[PDB]
Amino acid sequence: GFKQDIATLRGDLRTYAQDIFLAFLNKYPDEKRNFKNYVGKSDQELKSMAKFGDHTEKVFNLMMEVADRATDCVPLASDASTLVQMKQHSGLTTGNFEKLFVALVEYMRASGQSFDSQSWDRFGKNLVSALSSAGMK
Ligand code: FDE
Ligand SMILES: Oc1ccc(Br)cc1
Repeated sequence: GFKQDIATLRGDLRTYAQDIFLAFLNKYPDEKRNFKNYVGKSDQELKSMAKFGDHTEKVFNLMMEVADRATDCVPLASDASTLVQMKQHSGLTTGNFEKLFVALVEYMRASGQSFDSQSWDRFGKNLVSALSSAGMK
């Protein structure tokens, strides 16, 4: 289930991070506006960009840590607040997290693997709720 999915994703975190994040940017093209120099790039051009690989892996590592400290797909309120208060990232919004998790769930459902896609959908809605409660716009 969910805990095993954290283990699967981490075992190839760079590749899963990139492919899920590309699914997200392709499903919601306006999301590239928030990232310097992503606009007008193909998937392969983005993969060439040092900060794309580095930043996307750091996004997914943080989401795997929050996921790992969650109970029944409910993250720690204290993790939501540390996220809202992260240096730089003042412009983060819950809607863009709504969309990242929609993309993640559709990726898992299309995978040939026994990901607990319903648990990640729950976790997404619970992280969004928690970020909102913690004062994210
Ligand atoms: C969702 C999310 C999550 C996250 C996470 C993270 C971690 C763990 C870490 C990090 C980092 C970072 N960011 Fe991060 N993140 C995000 C997002 C983001 C955005 C939108 C931005 C902006 C970009 C530009 O264009 O500027 C960022 C941003 C960012 C930054 C800036 C600078 C560079 O390098 O490029 C940094 C450093 N981020 N990060
Ligand atoms: O505002 C946001 C932009 C990108 C992500 Br991923 C999450 C929030």
